[PDB]
Amino acid sequence: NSTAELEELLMQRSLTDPQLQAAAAAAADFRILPDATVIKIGGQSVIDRGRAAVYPLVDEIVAARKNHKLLIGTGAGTRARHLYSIAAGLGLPAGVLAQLGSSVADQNAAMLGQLLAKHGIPVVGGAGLSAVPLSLAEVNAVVFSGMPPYKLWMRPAAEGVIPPYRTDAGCFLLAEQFGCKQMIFVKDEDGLYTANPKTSKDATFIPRISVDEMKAKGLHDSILEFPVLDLLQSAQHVREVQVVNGLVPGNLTRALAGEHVGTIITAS
Amino acid sequence: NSTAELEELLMQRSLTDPQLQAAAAAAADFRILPDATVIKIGGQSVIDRGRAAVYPLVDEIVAARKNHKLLIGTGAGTRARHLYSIAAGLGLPAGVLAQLGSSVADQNAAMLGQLLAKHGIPVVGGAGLSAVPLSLAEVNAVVFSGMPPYKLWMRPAAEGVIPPYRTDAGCFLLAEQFGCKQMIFVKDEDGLYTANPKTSKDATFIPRISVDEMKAKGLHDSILEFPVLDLLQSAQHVREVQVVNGLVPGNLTRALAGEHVGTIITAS
Amino acid sequence: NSTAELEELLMQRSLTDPQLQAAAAAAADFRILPDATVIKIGGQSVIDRGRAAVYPLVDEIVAARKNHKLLIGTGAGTRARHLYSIAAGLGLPAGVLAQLGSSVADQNAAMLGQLLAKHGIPVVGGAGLSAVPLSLAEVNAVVFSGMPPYKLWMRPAAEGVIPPYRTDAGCFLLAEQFGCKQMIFVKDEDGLYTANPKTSKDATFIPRISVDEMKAKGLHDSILEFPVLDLLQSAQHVREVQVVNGLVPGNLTRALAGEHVGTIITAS
Amino acid sequence: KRPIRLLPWLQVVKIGGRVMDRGADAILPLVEELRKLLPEHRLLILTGAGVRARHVFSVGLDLGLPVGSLAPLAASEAGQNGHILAAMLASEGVSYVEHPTVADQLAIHLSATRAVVGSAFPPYHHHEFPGSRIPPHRADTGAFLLADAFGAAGLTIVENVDGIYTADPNGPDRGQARFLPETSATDLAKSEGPLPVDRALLDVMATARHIERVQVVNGLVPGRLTAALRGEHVGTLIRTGVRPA
Amino acid sequence: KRPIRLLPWLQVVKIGGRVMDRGADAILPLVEELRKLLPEHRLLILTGAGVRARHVFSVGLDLGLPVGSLAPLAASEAGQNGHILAAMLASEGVSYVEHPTVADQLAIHLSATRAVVGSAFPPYHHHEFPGSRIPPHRADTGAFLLADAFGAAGLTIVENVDGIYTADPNGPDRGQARFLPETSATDLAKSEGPLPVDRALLDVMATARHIERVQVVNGLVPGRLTAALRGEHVGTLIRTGVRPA
Amino acid sequence: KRPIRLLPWLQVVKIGGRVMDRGADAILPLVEELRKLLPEHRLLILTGAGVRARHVFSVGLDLGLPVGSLAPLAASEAGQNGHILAAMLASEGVSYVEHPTVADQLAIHLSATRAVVGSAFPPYHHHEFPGSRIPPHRADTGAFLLADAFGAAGLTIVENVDGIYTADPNGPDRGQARFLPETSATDLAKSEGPLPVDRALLDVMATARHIERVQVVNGLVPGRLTAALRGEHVGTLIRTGVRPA
Ligand SMILES: Nc1ncnc2c1ncn2[C@@H]1O[C@H](COP(=O)(O)OP(=O)(O)OP(=O)(O)O)[C@@H](O)[C@H]1O
Ligand SMILES: Nc1ncnc2c1ncn2[C@@H]1O[C@H](COP(=O)(O)OP(=O)(O)OP(=O)(O)O)[C@@H](O)[C@H]1O
Ligand SMILES: Nc1ncnc2c1ncn2[C@@H]1O[C@H](COP(=O)(O)OP(=O)(O)OP(=O)(O)O)[C@@H](O)[C@H]1O
Ligand SMILES: Nc1ncnc2c1ncn2[C@@H]1O[C@H](COP(=O)(O)OP(=O)(O)OP(=O)(O)O)[C@@H](O)[C@H]1O
Ligand SMILES: Nc1ncnc2c1ncn2[C@@H]1O[C@H](COP(=O)(O)OP(=O)(O)OP(=O)(O)O)[C@@H](O)[C@H]1O
Ligand SMILES: Nc1ncnc2c1ncn2[C@@H]1O[C@H](COP(=O)(O)OP(=O)(O)OP(=O)(O)O)[C@@H](O)[C@H]1O
Ligand SMILES: [Mg+2]
Ligand SMILES: [Mg+2]
Ligand SMILES: [Mg+2]
Ligand SMILES: [Mo]
Ligand SMILES: [Mo]
Ligand SMILES: [Mo]
Ligand SMILES: [Mo]
Ligand SMILES: [Mo]
Ligand SMILES: [Mo]
Ligand SMILES: [Mo]
Ligand SMILES: [Mo]
Ligand SMILES: [Mo]
Ligand SMILES: [Mo]
Ligand SMILES: [Mo]
Ligand SMILES: [Mo]
Ligand SMILES: [Mo]
Ligand SMILES: [Mo]
Ligand SMILES: [Mo]
Ligand SMILES: [Mo]
Ligand SMILES: [Mo]
Ligand SMILES: [Mo]
Ligand SMILES: [Mo]
Ligand SMILES: [Mo]
Ligand SMILES: [Mo]
Ligand SMILES: [Mo]
Ligand SMILES: [Mo]
Ligand SMILES: [Mo]
Ligand SMILES: [Mo]
Ligand SMILES: [Mo]
Ligand SMILES: [Mo]
Ligand SMILES: [Mo]
Ligand SMILES: [Mo]
Ligand SMILES: [Mo]
Ligand SMILES: [Mo]
Ligand SMILES: [Mo]
Ligand SMILES: [Mo]
Ligand SMILES: [Mo]
Ligand SMILES: [Mo]
Ligand SMILES: [Mo]
Ligand SMILES: [Mo]
Ligand SMILES: [Mo]
Ligand SMILES: [Mo]
Ligand SMILES: [Mo]
Ligand SMILES: [Mo]
Ligand SMILES: [Mo]
Ligand SMILES: [Mo]
Ligand SMILES: [Mo]
Ligand SMILES: [Mo]
Ligand SMILES: [Mo]
Ligand SMILES: [Mo]
Ligand SMILES: [Mo]
Ligand SMILES: [Mo]
Ligand SMILES: [Mo]
Ligand SMILES: [Mo]
Ligand SMILES: [Mo]
Ligand SMILES: [Mo]
Ligand SMILES: [Mo]
Ligand SMILES: [Mo]
Ligand SMILES: [Mo]
Ligand SMILES: [Mo]
Repeated sequence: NSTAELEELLMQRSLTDPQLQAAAAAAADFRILPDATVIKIGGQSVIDRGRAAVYPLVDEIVAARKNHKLLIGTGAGTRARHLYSIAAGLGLPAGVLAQLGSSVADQNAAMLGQLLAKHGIPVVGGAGLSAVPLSLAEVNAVVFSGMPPYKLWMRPAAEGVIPPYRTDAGCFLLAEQFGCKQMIFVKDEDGLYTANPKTSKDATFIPRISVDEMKAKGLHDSILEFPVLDLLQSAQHVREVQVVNGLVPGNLTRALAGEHVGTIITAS
Repeated sequence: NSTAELEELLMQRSLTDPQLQAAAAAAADFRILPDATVIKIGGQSVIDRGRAAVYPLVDEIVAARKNHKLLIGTGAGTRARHLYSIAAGLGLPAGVLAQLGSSVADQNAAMLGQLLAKHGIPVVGGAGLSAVPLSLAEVNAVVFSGMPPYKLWMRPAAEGVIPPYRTDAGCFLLAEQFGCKQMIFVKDEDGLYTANPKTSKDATFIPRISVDEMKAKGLHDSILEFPVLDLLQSAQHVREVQVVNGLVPGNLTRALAGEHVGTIITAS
Repeated sequence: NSTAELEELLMQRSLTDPQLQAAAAAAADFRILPDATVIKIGGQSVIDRGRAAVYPLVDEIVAARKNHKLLIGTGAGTRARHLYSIAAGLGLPAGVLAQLGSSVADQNAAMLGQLLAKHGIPVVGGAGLSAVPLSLAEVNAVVFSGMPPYKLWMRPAAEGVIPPYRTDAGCFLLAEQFGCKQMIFVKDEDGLYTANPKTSKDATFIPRISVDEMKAKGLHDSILEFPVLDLLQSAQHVREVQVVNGLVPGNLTRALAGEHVGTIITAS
Repeated sequence: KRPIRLLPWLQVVKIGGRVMDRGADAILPLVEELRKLLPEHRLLILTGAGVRARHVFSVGLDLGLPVGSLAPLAASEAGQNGHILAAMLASEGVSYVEHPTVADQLAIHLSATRAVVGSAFPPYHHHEFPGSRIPPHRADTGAFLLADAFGAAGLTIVENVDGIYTADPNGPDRGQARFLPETSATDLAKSEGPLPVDRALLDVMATARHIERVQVVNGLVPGRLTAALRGEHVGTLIRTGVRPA
Repeated sequence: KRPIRLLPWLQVVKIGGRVMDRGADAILPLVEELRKLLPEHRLLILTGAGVRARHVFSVGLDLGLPVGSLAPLAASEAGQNGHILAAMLASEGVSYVEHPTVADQLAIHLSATRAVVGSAFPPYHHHEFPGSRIPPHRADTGAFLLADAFGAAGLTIVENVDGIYTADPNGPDRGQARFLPETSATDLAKSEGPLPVDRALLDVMATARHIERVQVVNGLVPGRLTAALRGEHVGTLIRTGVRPA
Repeated sequence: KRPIRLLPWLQVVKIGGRVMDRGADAILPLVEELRKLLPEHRLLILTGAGVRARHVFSVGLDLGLPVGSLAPLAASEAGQNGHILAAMLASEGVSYVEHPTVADQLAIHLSATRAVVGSAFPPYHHHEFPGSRIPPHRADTGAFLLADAFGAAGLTIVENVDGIYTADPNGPDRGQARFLPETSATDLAKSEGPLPVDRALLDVMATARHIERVQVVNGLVPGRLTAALRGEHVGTLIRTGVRPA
């Protein structure tokens, strides 16, 4: 392998050529924001619950940014489920639903950002390259809206019109693209169980599991979007994720400190 | 009152229902930028006068931001009066005039911002949520254009087509929305008088007055836009305003220090 | 001369009137960003060369911003030459080519900005008035795309359809407009020679030369866009420029320290 | 004189967010009715917000947010309803257009195509007026401000009820609710109970320059919108107080 | 070969800011003339800045601001004049369009409607050329750069005077001012006195590829614009130096 | 049921970036063919990226940049090709439109004019999927996602070769390359060699709801695009697996 070999292949073959694909894979790997952690604040699981859930997390974020650089993405939640129900009932396709869901993640980012503004933490577009706020001890964090950009170009699921890449995928891919050190999903359960804990009384807690193991037990579409598990297996930079309960005081803070709260889901 | 009572009303009634309106009024009251002061720099009264008026105020702003967080809005002035005269003479409605006036406040914000740029103070859109600049000792201030966003949706006055909500109202409402601690209008007279001091030789200075008292003496449309006095009476957060002469050296600085220069106009 | 004389002329004459033009020339001269240096990083000469050229310059920029405020503009390079060849062959005019070249300078700004993001240095639009980043020791530099804004309104050259104002002119005019203290073009040769050093074996190095002298020797369109030399002669603020080799380690750093590396080209 | 009419040939139609909330059962017949109206009128169709704005108010009020924060959050739900409605009309050449496009380029867009859809909320945003914790300038109000500023030929409000009653026809006192075929903005302004239209609508009617009447009709009954756009009396007429020059 | 014409069927009309400054007395007859021209031509109407730009120059120069600061501030006044003119033509399907729309989507917009209005200033902005403290690339120049880049069928400049004279016909030496029915850009370029057109216009004429002549006509006399758009000689013709292939 | 078709009367045409790279010799005949198609079809013309994206990949990979960085950099080259093609069609009323305009306002734009041009790349950007260092969702894929989401009447891919062969017809093993008049996405998906279409195209074909077939034709042979838009078999047909309801 050489630049020369790569540049020659890049000029002379289709991008679909295996020989080109292989030469590209040997390229150097730059991490753009290696010291940042991406956190997703759930829409239905946290922000829709209002002050009792949101205020303690705002306090944790303010405290945590003293020691940790954070990119904080928002989920969507019940208003997006309502838009999806109306639009699916009209026969609209996944790409149209995708656009509708973005608006709800943006509302949630605005609400969280307004609670954080006096603390110096902005809502931004372009979180991964928010170079200035992330370089300042006075700031050290930004808020972003967690939907991906695909919108009308969203790939549909194999069945139905609900967009399969939503705010879990949006936040995950930002962590992956920017080469961040850690990805934490903040939800309303302690982590992953052997079945949905809201519905099953004797579900058993799982502290640590691989994607293959989850699939083998049918946990593909439980506490995370199933397509995220597949993105995770293909990821170059973020090869595990942690799922924690944001309703437990200090849980986010503890996860940022390296405590093994919640569930760790590994690519392999 | 309860969340539950409120959420039930919000789902089951029109927003026009008195019972819903009352339940909403009992909600908590978050101040987004409580430590900031909003200042309006007059268009006709200050910026149109050029260097002799503007340069000393730029120096005061630079000095003041060491101790005080500032949102500095611009007025419009003679070029907006010219656009209003041309457009009113064509029979155009208030909503079209409103858009024209915004451009002039923006010109003035650009000019002021260029004098402040080397001092680290930016012109921004979204001043109230300009979290980053307002959290930095090196900055601690922003400039914004003072017109409100209503544009074609401007409510007209009872008579004529001049937009009734202009840069005094724009700046005031930003102070009110963001829960700022203080609103100072910087003009070219010492404060409010019993009649227009430019026209009446024996007008008497008024250090302090309520909106009701102003109305009773016919000072509704004197040194402030009259609709601002009505907004002030309805305000949740900013219940008084101070009007000062920006042509007097150090007057703005003194007002920020708590000196009772100029006139204080109270909601009640 | 007086404001009064100027304001009267400005109201009563055409802007083409010599008497008005002369009165305007007597106006005060404010420098907006006097402590900044504008640097152009060449497209073909540097960024197109990849890691071996770019990585050491990224390190120099990171180190240099500790002591020097920088506005770093990008060139375009081989992809713009390709677009110009395709579009010129179709008979498209200079204004259409101008728009195409901008996209390539923007790609290059994105690539450089991604390498700088973890160091706190943003890619911006509006570099000259990037008040916040330029006021912070943690930042002190921004990256911008070096094409001018003219686009479809580009004035063509006397012959052919290649836009005559490209990234050398874009960066130069930003330095001039903002009253910056220094303009450094970073290319792939040590400076100006008596002939193109890539083509002539015995070209002689020129440490210092005026624009008139360059013209008299036929160096009008050698290492800088020829129209830049003419802009330089008309400039109010930046009356000389320095051309340096960015492929020599530390050369940019040395130029910022006042070392007379490369060539200094003077307006007079 | 009163200001000139900018778009005298325009008809403005505001569709209630609560009509859109009913989903396909309400939306499909409305869409078929609008399709048949495209050759007859030059339409600006503006959507309100409906129940999702009540949810964002619930969250935002629980977080303590001021009325200027809540205004754009509600407006977003009206914009989403507009994107839904426009998608259903896309095959007829209809798209959603943004507020700046409505404000500055409506004439070219209604030359390009027969109707466009936009959000009925006005861009008051963080400059919403204080006093109530609920944003006062909502969809009915935004739609009226536009129709009147343009000097449009009409504004028709399409609701989930027959028109205005003396009490909420779906509420506690619904047995004493009597239908009002005709009313004036001033008479409505002096009553205290709930209405199917923003109270701010009555205020902008008082300062109006062109629109003399606004009809509120039931969009759940096919043909009422079509009748109202021809001036037929099929719901509640609200007289604004404006008179001919 | 010279570059191709992009929009060979386009007519470009630049309206002086000082014509707009005269208000309704000048604007209403101009609007009625433009209305009657809509079925005859495909028009890009571009407005200049006029007296408000002189005021912003007065303030900006007093604050010491450089020429690149003054350029966008003047341009804003040309944009406002364009919004005013477009509002008067809204009922005919005409709207103001922004510079990026002019530069990239004019063809679709002139398919949608018969004319659009834009700002005549070019987006030189902070990259305005240095030398003079007054921005050189102003409305006449911007309009010509566009008309020539598009390869338009013409550019007509609508002024508050009959055309170009040997001295300012409203100035100190107005008694010796003689009317020039025809002139060339090169002859004008070598004179020193004031003109009713930007001096930079003469420079962009020298590098022009398509437009062979530009007529300056009095917009205060009804019918001169209509005549000029038919090639009739009713003001001053300026020969650019371009010749047919 | 499957989702409704939004724009059932639309034809989508993707023009390969490598066709545009051939310059005037390829572009001028293509432009003349497209001009003649304007009265026949309602066209969304989408351009791919071609060789300049290979250069930006070379630089970006040498700088170590991740796949999400490379995606928008390649997309830019497809946008530039679209601006070039649109300029050549400007005199026919055709302009380039941006992605948000394609996504939300295509219906009004195709009411205003007969065709518009856009970038074929989808806005995956920094959220491009990881795995390969080369962005997987490229121009063929973006064009198909749009055509299928709109429920368009077709998508035709205009290439610099006759269609799909069993090996690269311009590569090392070109002597054993055999032409495939017809194939299915599933059969293609299981092969390993290079193709003239994105591999991701085959994946989005598997989840497609409307488009049943996509034809790949040689844009260097005049008349093949015109024939393909009439359903004539002149290149390689790719069956997506979608069947009629
Ligand atoms: N096996 C499982 N273990 C744990 N939680 C599960 C499991 N299966 C399902 N869940 C449920 O998934 C929910 C998380 O999904 P939810 O959509 O609430 O998250 P979110 O991040 O809030 O999404 P959005 O942010 O877009 O609303 C949990 O509340 C939990 O009830
Ligand atoms: N009773 C009064 N007391 C004091 N000042 C008064 C009174 N009545 C009228 N004024 C006048 O109102 C003027 C302030 O209005 P003006 O429009 O100049 O302020 P501005 O903030 O400069 O507005 P804009 O900023 O949009 O130009 C003062 O110059 C003063 O002459
Ligand atoms: N007399 C000369 N002295 C020095 N260099 C010269 C001379 N004449 C021509 N050059 C050439 O000009 C080149 C610089 O132009 P080039 O376009 O590479 O710069 P750039 O800043 O990289 O442009 P862009 O950034 O848009 O690619 C040098 O590589 C050098 O070969
Ligand atoms: N006096 C009244 N007459 C008729 N309806 C009333 C009255 N008072 C309250 N209502 C209620 O108003 C409801 C209409 O709700 P509302 O006006 O909030 O919805 P909308 O107009 O669809 O929403 P949006 O304002 O977001 O577009 C009716 O169903 C009825 O229950
Ligand atoms: N040689 C000349 N011939 C004719 N008019 C002249 C000449 N010299 C100066 N002028 C003046 O130019 C004036 C026109 O002013 P000017 O060209 O600035 O306005 P405009 O073109 O309307 O403005 P803008 O350039 O902003 O559109 C005429 O009224 C006349 O007084
Ligand atoms: N199996 C195959 N059948 C046909 N062409 C092939 C095959 N494998 C590789 N190719 C090559 O694909 C080339 C087309 O290149 P490619 O698909 O990258 O360009 P494009 O579609 O114009 O670019 P873009 O995807 O940016 O629009 C053909 O010229 C051919 O050499
Ligand atoms: Mg209602
Ligand atoms: Mg003139
Ligand atoms: Mg291909
Ligand atoms: Mo958006
Ligand atoms: Mo957005
Ligand atoms: Mo916001
Ligand atoms: Mo925001
Ligand atoms: Mo930002
Ligand atoms: Mo920004
Ligand atoms: Mo945005
Ligand atoms: Mo966005
Ligand atoms: Mo955006
Ligand atoms: Mo970005
Ligand atoms: Mo961005
Ligand atoms: Mo930022
Ligand atoms: Mo920034
Ligand atoms: Mo604006
Ligand atoms: Mo703006
Ligand atoms: Mo600015
Ligand atoms: Mo600015
Ligand atoms: Mo900003
Ligand atoms: Mo921003
Ligand atoms: Mo803006
Ligand atoms: Mo704006
Ligand atoms: Mo904006
Ligand atoms: Mo904002
Ligand atoms: Mo904003
Ligand atoms: Mo900011
Ligand atoms: Mo910033
Ligand atoms: Mo920011
Ligand atoms: Mo751009
Ligand atoms: Mo851009
Ligand atoms: Mo970027
Ligand atoms: Mo960026
Ligand atoms: Mo920025
Ligand atoms: Mo920004
Ligand atoms: Mo920013
Ligand atoms: Mo931009
Ligand atoms: Mo831009
Ligand atoms: Mo822009
Ligand atoms: Mo700016
Ligand atoms: Mo900007
Ligand atoms: Mo910035
Ligand atoms: Mo900023
Ligand atoms: Mo837009
Ligand atoms: Mo827009
Ligand atoms: Mo705007
Ligand atoms: Mo826009
Ligand atoms: Mo804007
Ligand atoms: Mo726009
Ligand atoms: Mo735009
Ligand atoms: Mo732009
Ligand atoms: Mo735009
Ligand atoms: Mo842009
Ligand atoms: Mo745009
Ligand atoms: Mo746009
Ligand atoms: Mo967007
Ligand atoms: Mo836009
Ligand atoms: Mo946006
Ligand atoms: Mo736009």
